[PDB]
Amino acid sequence: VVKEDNIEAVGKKLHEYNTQFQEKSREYDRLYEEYTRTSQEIQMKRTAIEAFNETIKIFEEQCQTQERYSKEYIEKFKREGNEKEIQRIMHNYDKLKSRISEIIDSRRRLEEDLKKQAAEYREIDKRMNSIKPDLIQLRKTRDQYLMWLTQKGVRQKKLNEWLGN
Amino acid sequence: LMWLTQKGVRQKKLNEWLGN
Amino acid sequence: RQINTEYAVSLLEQLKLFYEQQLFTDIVLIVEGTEFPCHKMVLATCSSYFRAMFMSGLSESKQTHVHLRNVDAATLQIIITYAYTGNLAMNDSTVEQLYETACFLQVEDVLQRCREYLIKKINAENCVRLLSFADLFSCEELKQSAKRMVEHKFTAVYHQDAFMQLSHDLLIDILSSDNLNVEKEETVREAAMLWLEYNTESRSQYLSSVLSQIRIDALSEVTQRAWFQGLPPNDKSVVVQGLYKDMPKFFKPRLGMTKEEMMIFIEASSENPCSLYSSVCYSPQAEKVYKLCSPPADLHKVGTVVTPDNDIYIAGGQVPLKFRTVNCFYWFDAQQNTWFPKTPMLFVRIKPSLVCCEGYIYAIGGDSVGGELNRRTVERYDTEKDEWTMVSPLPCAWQWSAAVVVHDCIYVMTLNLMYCYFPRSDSWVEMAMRQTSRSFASAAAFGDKIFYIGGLSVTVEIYDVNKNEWKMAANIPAPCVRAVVISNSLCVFMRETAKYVTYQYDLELDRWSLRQHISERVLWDLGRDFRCTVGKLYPSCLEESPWKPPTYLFSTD
Repeated sequence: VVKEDNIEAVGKKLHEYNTQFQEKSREYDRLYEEYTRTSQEIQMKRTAIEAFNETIKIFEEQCQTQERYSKEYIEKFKREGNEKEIQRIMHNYDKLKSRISEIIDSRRRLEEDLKKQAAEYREIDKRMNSIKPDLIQLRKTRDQYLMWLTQKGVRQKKLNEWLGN
Repeated sequence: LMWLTQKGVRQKKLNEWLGN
Repeated sequence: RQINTEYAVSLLEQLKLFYEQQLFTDIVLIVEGTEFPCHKMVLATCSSYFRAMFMSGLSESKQTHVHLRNVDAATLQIIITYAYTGNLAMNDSTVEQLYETACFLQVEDVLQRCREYLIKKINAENCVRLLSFADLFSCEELKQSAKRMVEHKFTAVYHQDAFMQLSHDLLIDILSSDNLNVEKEETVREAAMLWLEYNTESRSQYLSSVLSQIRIDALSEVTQRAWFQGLPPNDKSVVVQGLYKDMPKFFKPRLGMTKEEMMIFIEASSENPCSLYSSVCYSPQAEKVYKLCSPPADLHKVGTVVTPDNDIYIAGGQVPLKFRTVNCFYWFDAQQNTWFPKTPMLFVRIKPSLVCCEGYIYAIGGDSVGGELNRRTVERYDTEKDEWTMVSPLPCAWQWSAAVVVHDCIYVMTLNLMYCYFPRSDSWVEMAMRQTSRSFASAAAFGDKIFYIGGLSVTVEIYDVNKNEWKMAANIPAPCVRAVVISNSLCVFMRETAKYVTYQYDLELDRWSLRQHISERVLWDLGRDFRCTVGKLYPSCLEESPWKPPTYLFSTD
């Protein structure tokens, strides 16, 4: 307690330490809430990217099913000199390729969203890693002062009023 | 205290129980 | 100071008296042979059409006889009666012709009144006709409202004759909308097929535009059935609220492929003091709670009812004293998350037992005991007619009674007695009494058996509709219980004063099995007076607000 004994001045310090500690607990549980929301975010985004993956897989399955149709029932729809009948797989092919391209672009959008949210989460995750040693150090200093400065004529109600501001 | 007390007991009843 | 209202109404009533006796009649309107003497000033002040016709200074302002064509005599009389009074007789039989005459005459007041009346009169039987009317007359608000109504109940209205007589633009703007409430794309495909085959000689050229709007390569929820259901418990709902959003809107799963069965909690107490009577809906499948803007007038004490067609309604209740009791009836728009009011009830009620029977919603009791015959009154509402009809009242005055519906029959239970109502007979029949006298109990119809659970001490009492006998089953595994049927299985959402957990009951084995725990990660204290029900809602665009830190009680030590 910076070798002080005014008692009243020593108590004023206790109130400054009160502020420091309280501010930390608020930012501490705020960082915990941020950790939880980022956790559920990457879980929702991984259930979305694996859905994207399985949809791309089944779309490639449809793409090879088009090649299967090019030998199953294409014999009666290409040698008759007609183009409107074949649109059920031919006009359903070019737009499927465009769908593949645009869902690949969407997957790239989800990947850049993933990396940007990971960056904005790690830029504060390192703050958590650095604020916790300082937090526990401040709490240890508060506990050490609570074993000396508090027994110099302050009341528990006074401590509650100091920590409640 | 979170469970049984909130059924239909009185705080005064709790004081009489803890005062015996 | 300015225009005095005291002389204004006297001048208006004097003008009406002069018009009734035909004084100073300067113009004579001829409609299909019928003559109408009237004043040019009144028609100019009321209708801008007559104003422009008279202020042109041509022979129309000099000739006393003006022939108006394509105008109905009754509609013109209503316009002129309104022109000399201010009362508009708007009925559901002649509202469209009145609106047509008004738009032909450009009466801003009559136009706005008919527009708002048609907007508050969109049901599931005239939506398509009103949409075609608004498209023909270019009314953007009515057009949007009718389009939303069609998108809400497309699978129920695509069979009407008005749907096959729609224009090309209406079809291409309805089919292209992602708000189609359909469980499968085959329904929309068959709708397009029947539309194109209704009149082939005139629509043979539109087959390409028809096929270009129906999503064929979408494969919304079949691809999940191909690979597997392998995920965290029932995580297909996460794919619904994920893949749908990010989609080029050509292969988008329609809104009907997005509805999920969620436990609808209304009047659920909220941590936020301002809304101490909030309403949230926890999804058992998605394991997520979604915020609702349920209160339309910050009131409470309103009942809940979910029709088999998945429609939500609230009625009764009282607003804070600006606690005056009201009659407002609100229907929930599952797409816009906003309640639209309906025709108010005939008698004010507080938490009325609202149940759906044979397409009608019945208001049973739910009011303080006032008057012998004045209380115990039962009233039902007609959905398409937007009206309330009184029925045989309750035999005795009860309190905290529940109501269910089984096999199109109405059942209300009380302390120890039970009465069954038959709409075909409109009478009350006392049924098998219960061995226990209890209050505040919850009831839910499941199959051919009515479950009576509660008492304020929990006992599961099973009634048989086919046997008219009560048999005991078990006790609620525990008390604040909410018996609701979901996933085609009877369940009870119990709140252990608070802990939340849902149990599943076996009807054959007469045993209650633990179904799913509701961790305190979300779903905070919802109080005890909250009403609960089961309904399907779109989480896609309902609301997104967690409001609750899933972790607390720091363990760093």
